[PDB]
Amino acid sequence: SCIQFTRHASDVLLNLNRLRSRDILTDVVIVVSREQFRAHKTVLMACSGLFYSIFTDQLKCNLSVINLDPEINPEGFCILLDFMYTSRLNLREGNIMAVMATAMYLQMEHVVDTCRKFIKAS
Amino acid sequence: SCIQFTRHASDVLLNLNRLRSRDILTDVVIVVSREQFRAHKTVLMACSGLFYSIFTDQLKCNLSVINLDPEINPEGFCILLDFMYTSRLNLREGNIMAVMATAMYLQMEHVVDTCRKFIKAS
Amino acid sequence: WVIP
Amino acid sequence: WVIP
Ligand SMILES: O=C1Cc2cc(Nc3cc(Cl)ncc3Cl)ccc2N1
Ligand SMILES: O=C1Cc2cc(Nc3cc(Cl)ncc3Cl)ccc2N1
Ligand SMILES: [Cl-]
Ligand SMILES: [Cl-]
Repeated sequence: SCIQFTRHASDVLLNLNRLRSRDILTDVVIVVSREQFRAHKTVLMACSGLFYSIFTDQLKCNLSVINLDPEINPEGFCILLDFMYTSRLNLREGNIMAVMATAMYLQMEHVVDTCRKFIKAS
Repeated sequence: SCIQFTRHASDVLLNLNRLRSRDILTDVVIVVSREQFRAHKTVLMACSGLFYSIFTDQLKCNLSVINLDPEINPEGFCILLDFMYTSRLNLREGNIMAVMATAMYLQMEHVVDTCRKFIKAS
Repeated sequence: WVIP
Repeated sequence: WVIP
């Protein structure tokens, strides 16, 4: 018999993104080639099958630095990290291949699905 | 020119609640009288003006235990912690007064607003 | 607020 | 997915 506040989840994600922009309570650095991205482990796990697996591992859960596979493109990662914290995906002709490959590696099934749809259309 | 995934924020909150239920990456214990509640500091901050203030404080941000005011009712807190992680509020005739008082203390303005509306109706 |  |  609960009542529900429609905008609650969106408002929570918006505040988590504000904490990220101000580098508040970030507890991990994701290294992608020469580039570094600060984030919250819980948000990464909630969005990605790969980070979920990494941070539930009894040894990796305690790492402050995670290095991604050298094939991962920093821009594709940046676009996906922004999507994790906003629900908005900056999908463009020039980045779609790198975004799909990064989403497949990160195990972000809904992003992979829309990339496959957008590629098929063109 | 971004695209948006409508269910993303809700899916993120659902996974954060699953992490809470399994006690994964919880980094704080909230003590309310004899009762203890494990949670994620970032989620508490995203939902509550009080926790936002506590965990942005250069000294309190590092505490693993937070003790609430002894007037706070553990059931009212439990109902509000559930709302933080689900968007669902278990508001009942028998708990509305304790929920409103706890929401005022935690600075959860939308919960305070619905409690004032439900009380006014009766 | 809604009835979910 | 939608146009926001
Ligand atoms: O495409 C995706 C997105 C995703 C997210 C998560 N994260 C969780 C899943 C569960 Cl069941 N509980 C808690 C968490 Cl944080 C796992 C796999 C995938 N695949
Ligand atoms: O009723 C409420 C809910 C709430 C949440 C937060 N938390 C934040 C606010 C901002 Cl601007 N950036 C980041 C965070 Cl985590 C503060 C005050 C209140 N009042
Ligand atoms: Cl996804
Ligand atoms: Cl609220």
